[PDB]
Amino acid sequence: VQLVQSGAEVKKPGSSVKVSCKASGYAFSYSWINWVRQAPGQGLEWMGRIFPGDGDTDYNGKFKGRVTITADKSTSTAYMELSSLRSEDTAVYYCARNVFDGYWLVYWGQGTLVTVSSASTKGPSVFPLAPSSKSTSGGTAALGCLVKDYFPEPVTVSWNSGALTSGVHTFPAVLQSSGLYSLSSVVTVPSSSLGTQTYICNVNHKPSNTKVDKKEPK
Amino acid sequence: FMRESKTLGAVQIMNGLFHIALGGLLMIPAGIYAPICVTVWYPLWGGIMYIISGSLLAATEKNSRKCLVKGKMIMNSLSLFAAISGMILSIMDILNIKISHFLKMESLNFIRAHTPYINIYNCEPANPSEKNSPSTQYCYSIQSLFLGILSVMLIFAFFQELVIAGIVE
Amino acid sequence: FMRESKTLGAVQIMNGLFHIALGGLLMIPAGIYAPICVTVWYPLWGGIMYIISGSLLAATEKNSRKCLVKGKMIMNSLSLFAAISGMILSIMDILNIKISHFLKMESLNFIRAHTPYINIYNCEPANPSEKNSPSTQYCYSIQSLFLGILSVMLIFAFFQELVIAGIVE
Amino acid sequence: DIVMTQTPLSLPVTPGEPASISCRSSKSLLHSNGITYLYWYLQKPGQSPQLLIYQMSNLVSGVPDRFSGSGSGTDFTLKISRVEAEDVGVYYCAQNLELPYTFGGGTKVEIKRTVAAPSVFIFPPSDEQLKSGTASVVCLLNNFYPREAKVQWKVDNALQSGNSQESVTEQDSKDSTYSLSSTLTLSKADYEKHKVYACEVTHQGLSSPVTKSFNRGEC
Repeated sequence: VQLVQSGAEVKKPGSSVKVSCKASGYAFSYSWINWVRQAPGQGLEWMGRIFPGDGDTDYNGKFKGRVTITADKSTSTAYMELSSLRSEDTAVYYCARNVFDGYWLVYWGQGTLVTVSSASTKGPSVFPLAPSSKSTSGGTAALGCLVKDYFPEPVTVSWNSGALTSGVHTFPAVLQSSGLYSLSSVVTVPSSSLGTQTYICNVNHKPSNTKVDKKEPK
Repeated sequence: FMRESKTLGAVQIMNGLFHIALGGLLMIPAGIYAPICVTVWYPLWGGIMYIISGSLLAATEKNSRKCLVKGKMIMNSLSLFAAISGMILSIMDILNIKISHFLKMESLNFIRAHTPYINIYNCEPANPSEKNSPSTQYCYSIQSLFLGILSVMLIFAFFQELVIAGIVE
Repeated sequence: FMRESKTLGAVQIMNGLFHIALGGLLMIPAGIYAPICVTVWYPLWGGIMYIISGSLLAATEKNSRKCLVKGKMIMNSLSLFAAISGMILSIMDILNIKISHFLKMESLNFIRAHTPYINIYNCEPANPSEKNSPSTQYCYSIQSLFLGILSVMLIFAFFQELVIAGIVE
Repeated sequence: DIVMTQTPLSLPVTPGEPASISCRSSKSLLHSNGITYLYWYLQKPGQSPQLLIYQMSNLVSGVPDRFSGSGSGTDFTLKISRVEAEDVGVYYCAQNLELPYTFGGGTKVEIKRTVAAPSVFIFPPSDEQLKSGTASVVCLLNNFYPREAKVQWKVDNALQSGNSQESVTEQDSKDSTYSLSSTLTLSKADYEKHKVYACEVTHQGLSSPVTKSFNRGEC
């Protein structure tokens, strides 16, 4: 049994998305289909359900019937449409097959994160976190790269083209008021090598295909 | 009519066989709360009593001294009592299957130990997710099945009571 | 024998009524693939053919001018054809219900519109862990119940064909 | 709608001895059939939720037997016979007696470890950003336990509220330590209007608050 969901899409408020929760290995017409989302800072909330066989539906009622649910029997594919998008609709949407007789929802898809924002493509700004003269406390020293003003998710950061993996911390980005995301990645390293050997952060922003390398005591 | 009393014994015998058949069809152990028309084992002894009281009219049909007509009247009274009993039983069991049951009417061990887990009188799943579930398409089928069995049994009970009432003179 | 052939038409009439009753009981929408005993709509026209070949036997019991005996032959032969057809259909349907059904027999729409999903031949879930489910106690029970109904219908069909072959001499 | 409430929202647990998490319903779930319908879900980090406990009294195939659940009908307890370092995630209770279905708010279960004193670091703003007209100042907090910590910014000894954002990272693979990020972006003008930038850290493992500061321009 496999459940393969559609890829992630970033849109703008007022648009719509169509997610395909395609599954194989069982009788699609003999199972219910439900859509469930998971928003940040909230638990899990049921938004609705569809019965593909004859079109039977159930609604929670809190969301006043605005969602449209359809079924495509020719490919055993279900579709979820979300119109009039609001900021509070940012969530990962999962499809799930109901298994009758107690085992309600054993198999779940991997989910699709949909982020609603009135933003545009923008390349990341990478800044150095230079050690200071008084940053000679001894023992270890922290250094890093600041990956600032990027959108959308995700970004990856490596050190010395991947040679440095132990002691890496990449700070998750949660939100920001301007609408652009920024994060820092830091690594603890021996302080004694700071005077003759330098480090470079490798930033990759796949949506824009932009790479930048920005080069210490000061 | 009395003139054709010969051809009401074949009828009574076939009716007894049909009661035997419906009893055999009811003995199937489907659930713990079994119908009331089975756990009382009515159709079996009713059919066998019909078969005796029919076979005895079948091959004599003449004027003998005492046993013949004395048995014939006690058997006809027995048959009318059996008919009104079957009437009352069917009119209670139709309500038992189509309206919420009130009498548990516990059943026998050798048939409970096979299917002791299921309910049939009110098998509606608690979670609304199972509205389009096998257990209710199945329950609607089984309710239709008792409705059909009991309706045929009702029709045949009226036919027997009709021809008895037409031959009691 | 002929000595009491005047009381066989009642047997024919009742047997036709039993065929009608069993057909009506098979009409119930139980599953997606109805048995061949009901998809061909045999029992209806079978019972009507029985009732008609009956209600002519017990008319006068004398030698009519020309209509009664010529039709007693033509109608008798047609009922022979019907009986052997019922034999063939029954020996097909037993295998159908107790071996995996090799032919489809898709049921009709106005009845499947209630329970169009369940199958009556192979109620086996893929994963064997789920085998302790209500839907298979249920399916085994329904299979035993269909086995019983078809067995009693087989019994009564042999009984009717035996009485026919005995009297039509 | 029927509201689901959990207690507590977070619970640091230590290997072996303790296991405690509770759910309750506001309507006393009971269909008069003698069984109370429940489900327990687990969402492991970075992947889809999985079911741990179905109908509150039975386990699924393949899950380790060190799991149990019981209750009376309004107050409920989930018990782990032997808590390990792999059953991390958010546990959700749920009811399916009636539509609409409702879900709990979630409980984040993490590993309890020894107290570790925080290390505090400060990084002055870069010259390029100042030249660009903006200024991001970062106050670093490498490693600490427990997760609860309070960071207050003082600028000329005046606390500034509203212009900062916090971030927190998930547990490391084997270290099981915590990290914290504090972010703050200001204009070059607001930056230059004051001089002393200080981070005062209060923590259970620190005997007294530590302040790290730097003077603009001179190094």
